Amino acid sequence: VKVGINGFGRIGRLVMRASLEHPEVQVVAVNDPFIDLEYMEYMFKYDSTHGRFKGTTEVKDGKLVINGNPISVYALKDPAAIPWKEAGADFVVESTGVFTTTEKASAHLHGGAKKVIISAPSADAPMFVMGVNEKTYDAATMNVVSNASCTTNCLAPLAKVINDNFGIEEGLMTTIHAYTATQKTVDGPSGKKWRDGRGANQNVIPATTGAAKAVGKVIPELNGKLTGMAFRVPVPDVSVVDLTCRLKKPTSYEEIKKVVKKASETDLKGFLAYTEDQVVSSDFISDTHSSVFDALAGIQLNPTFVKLVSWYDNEYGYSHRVVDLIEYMATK
Amino acid sequence: VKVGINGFGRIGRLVMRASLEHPEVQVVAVNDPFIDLEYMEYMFKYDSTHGRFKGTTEVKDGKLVINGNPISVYALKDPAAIPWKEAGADFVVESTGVFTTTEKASAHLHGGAKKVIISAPSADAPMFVMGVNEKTYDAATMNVVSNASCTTNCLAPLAKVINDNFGIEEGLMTTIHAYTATQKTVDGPSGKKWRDGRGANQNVIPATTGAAKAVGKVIPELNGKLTGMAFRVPVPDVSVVDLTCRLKKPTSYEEIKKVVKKASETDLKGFLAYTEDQVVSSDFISDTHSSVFDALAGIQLNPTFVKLVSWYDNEYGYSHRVVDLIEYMATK
Amino acid sequence: VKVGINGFGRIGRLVMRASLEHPEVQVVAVNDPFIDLEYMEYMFKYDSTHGRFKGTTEVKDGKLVINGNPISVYALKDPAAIPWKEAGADFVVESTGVFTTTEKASAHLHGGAKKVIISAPSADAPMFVMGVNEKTYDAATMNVVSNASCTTNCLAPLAKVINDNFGIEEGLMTTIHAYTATQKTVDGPSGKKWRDGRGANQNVIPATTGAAKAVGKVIPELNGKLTGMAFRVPVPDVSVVDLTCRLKKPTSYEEIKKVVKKASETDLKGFLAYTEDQVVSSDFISDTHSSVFDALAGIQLNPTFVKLVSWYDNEYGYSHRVVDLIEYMATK
Amino acid sequence: VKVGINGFGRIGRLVMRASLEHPEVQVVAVNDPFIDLEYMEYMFKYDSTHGRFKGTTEVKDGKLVINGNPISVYALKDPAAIPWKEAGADFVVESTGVFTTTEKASAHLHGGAKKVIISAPSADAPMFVMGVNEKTYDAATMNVVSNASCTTNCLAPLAKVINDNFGIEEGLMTTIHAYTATQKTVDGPSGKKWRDGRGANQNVIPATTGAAKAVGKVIPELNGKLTGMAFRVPVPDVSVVDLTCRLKKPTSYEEIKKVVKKASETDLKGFLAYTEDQVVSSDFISDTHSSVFDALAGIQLNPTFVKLVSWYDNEYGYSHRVVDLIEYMATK
Ligand SMILES: NC(=O)c1ccc[n+]([C@@H]2O[C@H](COP(=O)([O-])OP(=O)(O)OC[C@H]3O[C@@H](n4cnc5c(N)ncnc54)[C@H](O)[C@@H]3O)[C@@H](O)[C@H]2O)c1
Ligand SMILES: NC(=O)c1ccc[n+]([C@@H]2O[C@H](COP(=O)([O-])OP(=O)(O)OC[C@H]3O[C@@H](n4cnc5c(N)ncnc54)[C@H](O)[C@@H]3O)[C@@H](O)[C@H]2O)c1
Ligand SMILES: NC(=O)c1ccc[n+]([C@@H]2O[C@H](COP(=O)([O-])OP(=O)(O)OC[C@H]3O[C@@H](n4cnc5c(N)ncnc54)[C@H](O)[C@@H]3O)[C@@H](O)[C@H]2O)c1
Ligand SMILES: NC(=O)c1ccc[n+]([C@@H]2O[C@H](COP(=O)([O-])OP(=O)(O)OC[C@H]3O[C@@H](n4cnc5c(N)ncnc54)[C@H](O)[C@@H]3O)[C@@H](O)[C@H]2O)c1
Repeated sequence: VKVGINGFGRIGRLVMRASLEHPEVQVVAVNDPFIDLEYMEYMFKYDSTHGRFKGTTEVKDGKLVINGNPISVYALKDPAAIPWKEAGADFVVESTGVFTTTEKASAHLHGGAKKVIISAPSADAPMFVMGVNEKTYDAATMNVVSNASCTTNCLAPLAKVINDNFGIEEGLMTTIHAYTATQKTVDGPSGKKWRDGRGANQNVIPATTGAAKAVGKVIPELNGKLTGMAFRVPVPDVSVVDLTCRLKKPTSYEEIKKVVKKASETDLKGFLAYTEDQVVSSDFISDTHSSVFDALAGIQLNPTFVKLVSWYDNEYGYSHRVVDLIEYMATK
Repeated sequence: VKVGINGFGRIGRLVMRASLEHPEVQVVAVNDPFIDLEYMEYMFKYDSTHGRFKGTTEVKDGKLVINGNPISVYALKDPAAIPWKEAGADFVVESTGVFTTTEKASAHLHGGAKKVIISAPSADAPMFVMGVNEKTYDAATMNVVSNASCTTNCLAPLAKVINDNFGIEEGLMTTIHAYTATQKTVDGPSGKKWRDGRGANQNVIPATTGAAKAVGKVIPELNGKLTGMAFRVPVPDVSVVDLTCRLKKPTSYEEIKKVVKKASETDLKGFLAYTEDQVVSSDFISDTHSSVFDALAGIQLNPTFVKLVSWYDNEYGYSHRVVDLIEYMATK
Repeated sequence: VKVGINGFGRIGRLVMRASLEHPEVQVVAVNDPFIDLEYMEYMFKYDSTHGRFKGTTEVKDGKLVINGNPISVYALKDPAAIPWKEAGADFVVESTGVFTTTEKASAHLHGGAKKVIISAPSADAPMFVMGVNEKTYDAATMNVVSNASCTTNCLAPLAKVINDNFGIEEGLMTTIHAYTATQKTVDGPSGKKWRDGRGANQNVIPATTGAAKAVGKVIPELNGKLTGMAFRVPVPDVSVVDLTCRLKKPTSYEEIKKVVKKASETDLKGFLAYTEDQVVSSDFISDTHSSVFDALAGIQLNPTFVKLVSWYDNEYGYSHRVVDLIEYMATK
Repeated sequence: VKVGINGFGRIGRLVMRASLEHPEVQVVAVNDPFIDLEYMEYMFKYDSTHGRFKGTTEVKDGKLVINGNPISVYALKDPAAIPWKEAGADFVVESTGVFTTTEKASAHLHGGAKKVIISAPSADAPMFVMGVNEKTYDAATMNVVSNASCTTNCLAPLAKVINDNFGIEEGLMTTIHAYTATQKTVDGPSGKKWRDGRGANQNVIPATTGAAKAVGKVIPELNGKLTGMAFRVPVPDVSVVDLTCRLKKPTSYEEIKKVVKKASETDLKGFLAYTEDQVVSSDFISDTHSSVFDALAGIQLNPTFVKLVSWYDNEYGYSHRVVDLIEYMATK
């Protein structure tokens, strides 16, 4: 299963890192017109958040060699011009942030990609969250898909379990969210979203979250019943969901823990984790899960009204999910 | 007004700063055995968060002189030993953190203080939120009172306006909270609350909030119906309350804004503010309000289930309320 | 004295703010094609580092009105097309960062600007530091000038005084420098300067400084005798120079203090300041000086070998110098 | 070689971590009266800077079990009372910060420790830097020794090499230094050093460095010829030395690189490293070296005047050096 990456950014590079833990999946090609070959090596090798790459790297014969595997590197702006088929790239991760519609992402099909995975929500491409709705993937009616957002991959598995066991009548969520590449170091222009221009390191910044719309798609039963927002805050990675909902079936906090824990050991294993330790955000740097339920941080007001808390490494967990989605799609 | 301050910490220094903008009140004495006179002047003239003092400062003949007013300074460990009476301190602000029950706070009365205001919640002393339960002050029964906490002073005025009009059935809140002096620069010991020992600048840290208990005392109609939690995040000041409640009477967000905006203009003026701009947390550094409702940031899921957002300068807003309370306590 | 601003960025906006403390200077026009009129008001009104604007602002009849003064606003990309003469703009501050050569900056002369000030070093335009070489400004031969860089405006006045009184045989400097708009929030592409792409908030980052080349231009006698570098560190503003030099004339630290202090009270007044207080970087947020000598932080190894320390608000001090340079140029 | 640790702080815990990579050394006992047994496990297991511990941990029968090795845990305030001999602890790392003199540290000898290593400079105990002066350790008349400071372990090996090959006539250094446990989250009291009280995350803070005095002890030939200072800046770990010196023997930058590189591969291997990559501070999180020379960051003004740059993980490198010093002392 041969993979191409468009945009060698935070997500692109960490998809690359994650792919090395999946023996079936092999990245064969990467495209980024703002990062030439030798610079790709540097950016892959040193990471401020996740530390130095532990394997080997080399630039050789115009190719990026990672753990002995040669990777083709391109510097093209128009994704329709990337020669994926020539490089062997069946599946393409679209992770630039700027080709999120089906029309735009479909450009990778012109270069001979079979399937495109948009590493972000889409206005029209079908969205998926591993552990929640991947069964609805139709191989041969869908070609361009989305892996939703990081917040959607945290919220959806938790929401599924709470809804399946107890029924969410209504709910609202907040993510306390790490700053990202779209934000600014000091107050600068962000013409569409004014607050997102304000210095990331100085500010708690209210913002939209992709999970607000996406959660209703990935779990149809919850559309109109569950939405939310984000505050961008000054940590470079790791985020946390704060889900407040009224329940249909009255319950206790102990039973909530029991079902979530059991899901973490069985059907959602690898996606949903469970902890009872006294954790903070830096404890999830380079965690591979989509959602880590924090038992101690939750609050139960009464039998039908609760606040649940779940951590996610917004970079690393999501990147591992992109790879799981590829492997799941390839087994058809 | 005449006021004495015990403890020249964050709240003590900024109550002193706020007192100079209130012409009713004048601080005449300060006690702290861990800050000598020249160091008190330094600590008062320079502030990393609120900037340099804009008046004049001087040390002269053993007094600290701020805009020409001499202030006597003591270095006493036992509050019973502070001679408030021999400097004319009618109202004493207890802002050390270690004299929070009425028995210990009462020690200032034994040194000629007539009324004592604890700048923190108390287990037994009556708590007050300006603009919520301030008239429940009884100038015949209560010689030591508490001004609750910053987060309480932000949540209580927003809760009152929403409850009085739309009756809050159930509600849960989060405050995204600036780190404080009780936190650590790097991972260090915090034997009672493990999460609070972890590096403040590196971490989003779940924690308890003083408003969880206090809000039920300052608004008894809301006791068993409203609680919440905090997340400590890496900003040095300014916090934001995230309140999600189900309502009794259905409404629209534009009607939510209507009642908040004109409660802002009438009975809660100076305490609850209202804005429609695209603000971020540093826009409230040195703001004087208890609670600034963020119109654009709120979310309405359905006519009876809503998420409200309100900012507060946890240092400066609370300090102006301590002084506003001294005036309200006086004046009878 | 009527001023136009090209690029409403950190420096452009703070030049605007600073101009309001100079009653002779009036900004009549601003050009930025990435910030429309209503957004200009927002970005001017709120500042994460320098706090809210204290005067009045309004958008009216397609103009930005600041303290009652209407300002014409343009959204043109090619500076040759900005109609400065129509707006009354005699002097134009070129503060976009992309028109730093004489040829490019000269475009504002079409559009009938009389003089252009490049808010950054130039490869060929003559550079100036107020208090150091402004006498060399020839108003009949130089229509495009540069105000050097922030670090050059800190280092040059100090260096002048030390060189004039003691002789710098050789010297090297470091600036511990706030991060700027050119840096990234998380590790991203910075193709020419790889270290500058690494997350600004996580990293101490070695970098070039404009003072390395510029100081030899503004003080010819020191060319080849004085250079240096920078470390970008995680504060949003305020920087500090660490100047290490061997001296020709042997001296003592007390005499160094005396000459610097005297210069701060006389010939370099307003540009070079002198303090003996126990200051830190946040104490200079919104300071107007080019260079604040820190007496206590210095070290004298022996009579001819010293380390001097000088603070600067890299945003605000430099912005005030741009305005002083305009006023100085206008008085011809 | 059996080791006891007094004070389970940053250095104590990371000495513990480092000891696990040294097969000869086994920590058998730990004392800290402010961190009980179960809390020790928590604090060891999660670390905001260095990530989760990768081995196993357990509390059993009143002992801390790390990778199957049981560790005796004590909660005693007076080091004279710790029964090291009972636990088998030959060598004791004194890492509390408060028993740094020979008289005080000698208290561990009463409990049956053979040797004490003070994890900090001492006014009178002999100081050592591995790779520089460990030959001067006399296992005949030296039971209490010091491993100097982190900055001294960075500076001394570099200085040795430059002095040995070229001669340092005179020099001054700066360390741009991570904030530490002694600093404050927000502006608080620090009565002896007023700047160290100012909020660590908001400020670049001038400070003293232990290397200023210590370097003259560990390299007698350089006493009076080399001193310096620090700026504390907002990163949680990793620091960097900026060494400016005049040389006796004229040289070129290429030859400086060649000697440092050669030293890094031979006599100073493991202590002094050499890189030519475009590194930043986060690239050295959990690096084990005392000093990593940054070839690209250096500047040569002229053949006898240079600025050299060397990184160090102030926590982890120093901790590994404490263990190397133990193993070196145990051989004898
Ligand atoms: N990092 C997160 O927290 C996170 C989590 C979930 C989803 N996402 C989503 O993943 C996507 C990538 O985000 P990121 O954080 O990696 O941003 P990033 O800035 O790190 O990566 C974007 C990369 O794409 C490249 N690029 C831009 N335009 C291009 C073009 N036309 N052709 C080829 N390459 C191009 C850039 O050089 C850059 O390297 C975004 O849509 C984002 O919303 C991010
Ligand atoms: N800081 C906030 O954001 C905030 C908000 C609301 C309420 N409060 C409450 O206000 C109180 C003070 O908080 P702060 O932030 O000013 O803390 P702080 O630690 O900055 O101030 C405490 C001061 O008290 C002094 N002190 C300690 N023991 C003393 C004693 N025995 N006698 C006299 N002085 C003594 C200390 O030296 C220090 O200067 C706490 O109870 C806190 O919970 C704080
Ligand atoms: N901020 C500092 O610390 C500092 C100090 C000294 C010098 N400078 C210099 O001042 C200049 C501006 O720096 P800044 O910090 O304000 O950066 P910035 O990114 O905040 O400002 C640049 C502004 O110019 C605008 N712009 C870009 N291209 C344009 C064009 N063709 N026409 C009109 N506007 C355009 C952008 O929209 C932006 O608002 C730079 O050259 C910088 O080197 C900055
Ligand atoms: N972190 C660094 O950058 C660094 C580098 C080199 C050296 N050091 C030095 O190492 C020493 C320890 O530093 P740290 O970073 O571990 O500080 P820390 O504050 O993290 O740890 C100190 C520990 O000692 C304990 N302690 C206090 N009093 C005690 C007593 N009477 N008995 C037993 N234990 C007691 C504390 O509870 C704490 O756990 C300091 O002297 C410091 O100067 C630190």
